[PDB]
Amino acid sequence: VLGDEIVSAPIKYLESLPSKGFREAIIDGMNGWLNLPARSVSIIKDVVKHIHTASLLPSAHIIFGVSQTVNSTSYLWTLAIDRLSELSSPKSLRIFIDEVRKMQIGQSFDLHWTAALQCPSEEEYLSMIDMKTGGLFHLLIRLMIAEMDFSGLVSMTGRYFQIRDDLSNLTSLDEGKYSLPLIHALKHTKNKVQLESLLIQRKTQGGMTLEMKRLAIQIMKEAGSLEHTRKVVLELQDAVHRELAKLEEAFGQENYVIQLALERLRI
Amino acid sequence: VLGDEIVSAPIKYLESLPSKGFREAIIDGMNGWLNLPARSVSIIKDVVKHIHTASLLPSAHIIFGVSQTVNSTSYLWTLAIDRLSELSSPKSLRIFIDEVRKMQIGQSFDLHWTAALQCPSEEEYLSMIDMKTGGLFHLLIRLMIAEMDFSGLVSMTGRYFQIRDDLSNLTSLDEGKYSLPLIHALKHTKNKVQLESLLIQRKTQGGMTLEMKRLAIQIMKEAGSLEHTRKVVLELQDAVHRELAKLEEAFGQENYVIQLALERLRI
Amino acid sequence: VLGDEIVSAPIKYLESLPSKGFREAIIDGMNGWLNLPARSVSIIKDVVKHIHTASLLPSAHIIFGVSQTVNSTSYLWTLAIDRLSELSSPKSLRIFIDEVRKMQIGQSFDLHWTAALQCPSEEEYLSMIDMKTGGLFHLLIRLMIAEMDFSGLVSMTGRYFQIRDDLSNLTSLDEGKYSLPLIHALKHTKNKVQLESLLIQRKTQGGMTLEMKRLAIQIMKEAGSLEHTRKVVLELQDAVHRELAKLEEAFGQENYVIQLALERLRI
Amino acid sequence: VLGDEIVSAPIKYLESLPSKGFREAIIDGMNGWLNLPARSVSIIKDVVKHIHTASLLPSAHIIFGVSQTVNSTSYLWTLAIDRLSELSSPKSLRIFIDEVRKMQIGQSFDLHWTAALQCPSEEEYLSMIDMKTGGLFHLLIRLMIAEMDFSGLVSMTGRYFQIRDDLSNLTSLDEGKYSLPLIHALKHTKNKVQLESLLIQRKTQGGMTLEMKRLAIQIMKEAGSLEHTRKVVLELQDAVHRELAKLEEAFGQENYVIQLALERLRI
Amino acid sequence: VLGDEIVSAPIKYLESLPSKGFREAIIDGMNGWLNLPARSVSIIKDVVKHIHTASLLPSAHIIFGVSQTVNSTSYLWTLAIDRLSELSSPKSLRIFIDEVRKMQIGQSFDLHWTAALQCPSEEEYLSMIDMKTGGLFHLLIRLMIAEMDFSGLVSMTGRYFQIRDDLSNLTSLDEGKYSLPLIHALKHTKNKVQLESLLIQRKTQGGMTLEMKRLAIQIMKEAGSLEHTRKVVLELQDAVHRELAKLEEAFGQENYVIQLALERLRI
Amino acid sequence: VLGDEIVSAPIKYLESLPSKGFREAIIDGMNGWLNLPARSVSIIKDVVKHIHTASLLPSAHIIFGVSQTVNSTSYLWTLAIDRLSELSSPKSLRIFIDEVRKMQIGQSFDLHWTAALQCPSEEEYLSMIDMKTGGLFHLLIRLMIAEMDFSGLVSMTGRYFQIRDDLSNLTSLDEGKYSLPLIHALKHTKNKVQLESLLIQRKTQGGMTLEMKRLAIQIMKEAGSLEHTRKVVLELQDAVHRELAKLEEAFGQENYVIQLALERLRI
Repeated sequence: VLGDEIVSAPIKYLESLPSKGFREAIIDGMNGWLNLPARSVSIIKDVVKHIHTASLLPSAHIIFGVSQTVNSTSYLWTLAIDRLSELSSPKSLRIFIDEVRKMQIGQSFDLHWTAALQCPSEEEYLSMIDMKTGGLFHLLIRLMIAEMDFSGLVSMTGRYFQIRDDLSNLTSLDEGKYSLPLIHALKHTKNKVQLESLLIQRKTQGGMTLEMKRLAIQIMKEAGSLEHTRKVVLELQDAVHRELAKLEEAFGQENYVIQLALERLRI
Repeated sequence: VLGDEIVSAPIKYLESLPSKGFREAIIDGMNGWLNLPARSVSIIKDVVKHIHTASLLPSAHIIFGVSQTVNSTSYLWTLAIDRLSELSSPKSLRIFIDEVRKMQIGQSFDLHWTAALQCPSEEEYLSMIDMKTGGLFHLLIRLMIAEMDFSGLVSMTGRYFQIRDDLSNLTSLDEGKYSLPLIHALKHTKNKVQLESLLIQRKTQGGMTLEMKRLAIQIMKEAGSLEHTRKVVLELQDAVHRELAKLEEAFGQENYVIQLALERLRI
Repeated sequence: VLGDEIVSAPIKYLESLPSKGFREAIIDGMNGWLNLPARSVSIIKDVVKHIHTASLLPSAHIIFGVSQTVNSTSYLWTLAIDRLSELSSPKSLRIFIDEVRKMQIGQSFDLHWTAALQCPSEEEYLSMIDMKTGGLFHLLIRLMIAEMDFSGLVSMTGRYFQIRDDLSNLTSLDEGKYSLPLIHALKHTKNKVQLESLLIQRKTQGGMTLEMKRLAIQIMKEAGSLEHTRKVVLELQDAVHRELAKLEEAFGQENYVIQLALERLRI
Repeated sequence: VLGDEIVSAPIKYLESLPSKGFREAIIDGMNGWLNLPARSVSIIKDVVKHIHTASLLPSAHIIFGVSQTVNSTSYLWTLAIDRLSELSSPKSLRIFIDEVRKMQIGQSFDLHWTAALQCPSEEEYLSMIDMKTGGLFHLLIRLMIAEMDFSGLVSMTGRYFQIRDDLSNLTSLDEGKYSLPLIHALKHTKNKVQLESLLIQRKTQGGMTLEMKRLAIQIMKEAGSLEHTRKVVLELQDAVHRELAKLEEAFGQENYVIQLALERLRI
Repeated sequence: VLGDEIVSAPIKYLESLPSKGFREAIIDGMNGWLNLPARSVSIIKDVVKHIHTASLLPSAHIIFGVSQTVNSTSYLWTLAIDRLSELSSPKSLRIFIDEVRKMQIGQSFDLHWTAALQCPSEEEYLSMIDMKTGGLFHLLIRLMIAEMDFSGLVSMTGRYFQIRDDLSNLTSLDEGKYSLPLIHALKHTKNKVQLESLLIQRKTQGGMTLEMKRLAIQIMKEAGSLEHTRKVVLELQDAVHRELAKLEEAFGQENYVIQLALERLRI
Repeated sequence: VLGDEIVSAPIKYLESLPSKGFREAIIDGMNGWLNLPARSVSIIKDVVKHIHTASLLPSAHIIFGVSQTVNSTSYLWTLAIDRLSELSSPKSLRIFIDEVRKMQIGQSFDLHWTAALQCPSEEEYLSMIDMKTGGLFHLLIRLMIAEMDFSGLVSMTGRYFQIRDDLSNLTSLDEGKYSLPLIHALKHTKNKVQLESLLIQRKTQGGMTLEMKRLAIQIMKEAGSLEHTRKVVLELQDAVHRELAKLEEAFGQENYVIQLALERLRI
């Protein structure tokens, strides 16, 4: 008899590291608007956690290797679908599979843009982040509804989260991911050749050094990208706050925890 | 609008390479016993092909990289579950998830034994290969029945296939996988230290050279492992042929294509 | 007293390897049209050889290292300018420097396109090869005249030489240079993602394997690129042959050695 | 139309980094003795800067790669010769080419001594540094005169600058260059085998560690090399100061800026 | 004429680094019980130092390379046997060779356990450390006696020294050696798979990082290994102190320097 | 109880590979001149075999690693001294240790010359090979005599063996060892810089390629080194044959097996 002690080790490792439960907060804040049993909420939380963990997969692949990490990712997919199988709604499978399909397509495009050293436009990047990030958000929304319109709020929340994380990473690069400040700088700078060469050498050497990071940040600063993205974040935050109010006026109630979660992520 | 042309590229590469359709032959030979519509057979074939391809995932990761390969593996899981969702039977999901769980557990143990340089016993290795290989076989069987006892035939077929492949690889090592001849040699040889050191150096250097392969093969030959495994294969072949007859006498019919498929893999 | 025995060793190494004297043939065939002393022809030959050798710089950098190769390249530049200083014409320096500037700009663009993994258009590639290849050719022409119009013949000869070399290399890849068949295939193929991934992995691993080369060649063949480039070569050959006639009818003489050199490079 | 935006990027990168204008100070201090128009002084400054930059070529080859750096070095040579072509004197080309030849020969010997792990004598090292360093200095002198005897002052200044830089680097190794303290230590030490092994291992590993650097510095200190080189620096400083006076008494004027530049480099 | 200045350099390098003369203290404290001439004591000290240095052979192999280190190890063996040849006793050779044989067998087993990633039992590890460490100790004892029973004191002293060093290293891993806390943790922990994977990845990558070291130390702490080994050390210290008394009562004298040496290593 | 199964594995591996028993032939041919018991001859053969094997230590370090190989080398030294301890002569230890000391010094010089990239002279190389090779030969001779003058015959035989092996290796490089043809070429060639650069790049890259080997052999051939070494081999062979006769006339007997062994190594 062989048990699930080896395949579940990376899963039990990355599911114990602390994290800010923004998705957990949204789950705990939306069941107030439409009432659901505690078991359904727990099932939805488990499914969302499994999907996010599988998206993530020191790093777990450093401790456990690559092949074991891939096997554990497949096991995570199986666990998530098994947990989803217990829901009462009969259309949960279609929602799950199509949202996961969208997330996977967005992730593939995000990987390909970085690998091929081709910079996307702002519109293409926004569409990609919409897919990749809001797939989980409106999977959550659809699963909760099945067991008003939420597309605009989901899109604004995903964009706000992503570009706010971009500012938190830069203002406060070594992976080569094309963020919004990098996209803006690559089209509004005089040292375009220098920035392109920096990206090419980062790809070649496998990473960037501290001096290269300082030079790239300086080139970004002289282009004014770090202010344009801050203005974008301010606009997105205002859009999210105004989108939440339109939903609050239709249900005849105010969510005092979703607003608290948003205030915990203020600018 | 972003399409599935990047995520599906690795999938469309290994699904075009030719292969011996032994599983396809079994599918085409078992629906003769119990009749099924062509659409159900096509769906089952697609599901089995997707599961096998995901198990597999020049190598595709050489052409497309590692991250893209993992993302395409997740996409393959989603495609397989979506295709399975069209079946008429209501218990297909449970069969699918538990068989895939067994396959993943077996694969995890197979990876861990090679990584940790610990040789399993013959019985434990046989149990592992039963899980890992026959999971797909009796997933196929259960899916066809849902839309007599088959456990013995599945177990014997999986073992026969695996150790026959081991002989085809050896008699006619660079990955470090523990086969049956290696397990027998490691317990019935005088140059145990030399074989252990060869395995350790293969792990350290990332591969084995031609001279090391010749030395390992000669050590195996001097221990008589290559004849013990041939006797095991002969016994397994006889067991499979005698197990098929017991099923043929209960359905009141003879399968002239499963027998042909087995004859195509004679010794 | 320190001599030039170390700096000149890489120079004396590649100046002894045999080569097809197409440029030497052009020099020996055009001075028939306009007569020059033997000393001027020898000086022009030496200058052209030095420039070509500097453009080139087992490989010499394998035997002598990288830094010594760069120092020897600078020594080649100094030797070429010193040899040019002995010419009677007073405008040789301007011709030399502007033609060398054109060659260097073309080489820089050729390097950058390969490094950045960005495919040029056919017009851009043709302009780049015009600069890079015909810079030496019409440097030769201008120096010989100084001591009719030749721009069309020079451009046609440079393009014919370059794409003929491309066909000779392909029909009869590991460096990543964007040739004409590759440019045509990248815009007229169905397996665009596979070809792009092959190029990316070639850049990442530092080279391509035999199986990858076979796959890329087969992808190019399925797109019909290898026939389009052959048609282009035939058109360029006809253009060169018709361009030579217009020059032959203006000088009132026929060159029986330039035609022989072209016939030595027939298709 | 292809421009010089890629080839000139490494040039425009290192021409903006700050540096101590000792050569600029010498140019601005010697034109006081013999008067020249501002345009000639600017041309000489540009030529000297281009030659020094080409000699140099985070590091620019880290940001831009190796091939682009070599192409930009060739572009620097072309730019320097083009700028020199505007001078009124007719013998500027010969001075330029022979001084550049001397510099290149000295650099070749300096590279070969380090590569071959053969320690030069003190006289050979002094001759090499004379060539390599004073080539630029008396190129500057000859170009300025063309548009008294200066050989002794140039030699003394070059030696003083080089060994002063050696002391500034050591007293206040990872490249393997044979300095004066290393040459003295290798012939006046008891741990000769240890020092030779340290140099060999530095060559093999590609660099030296902090502990190896401390051990080498301690071995040098125990041999008294760091005091012998300081005495040499003091003697060279006195020689330079006494050589400047002999020139000041022949022109009937005192240079109050060359003396200031020397005082900025006091011991 | 070729001298021993290259072969003896690593020997003269590692014999000058300071060390705590515990073995020297034991030698100086045991000749008080049985009187010996100063020449014999010096010879025994030299032999013991040579044996220990050969066991050891920045690291000397970093400065001098690998082959030179092996040749110097052989030279150390020759020097030790030559020094031993001057002793008056006729059975010194047999004692020397059999004790060195025991030391080499213990070292071989210690290397093999780490290389093969197989954890020994506590009893087997204790036997291995007995051989490997106490071989030198009771070689020293036998050599001094030849020129009461000491086996128990030697065994207890060797074990106390080894596990005390283990605590000094851990409490106050990158080589993969199996200590006592690691052995206890690997059999009394819940995260067995994580610890095994950490060891496997340490072997694969050639070393461990700071985060991996912290994780391993925390896993050991949660298992209570660091307290079990401290209790073991306390028991061993008490055993050594009680074993010394039994020897002190038979010779009718008290050693005031061996006791001081033990007090210098209190807990 | 831990046995000698791990430490003796490389010893039992390299002592089973076939070899031409030239030293065995000399032992079997010289005991005819002076009669010795079979046990003494067997002991001497075992000691010589152990010393040669320790000198040697696919390669055994490839199969078993480096640390295990060093431990087995130390075990070989212990085994050789233990076997020598059974001889009846009382001065065997001094002969053994001083001859082994000479061999080790010669090996150290041979390693250092290759590591430091410094070419020895012909006389110094001959002295080094005399030490390193004839140490074993006249250790054998002295051991047999203890249980006429043989220095000249031993020296001539060692030189003949070594240069014959070098000539056979070259005429019929990747390790960097300075042979006699290489030493002669480095002082009698025109492409000295090219050969030195080839050696430096061989050291840097860790080995030489086939084209580099062909180039080096061609440079050697153009220098006439391959004929000078053949003349040296012929002279050494004549010297050995004339030295054997002088010994044959003093013992009043002819050795019909030493002459056979020499004839088996004719030119």
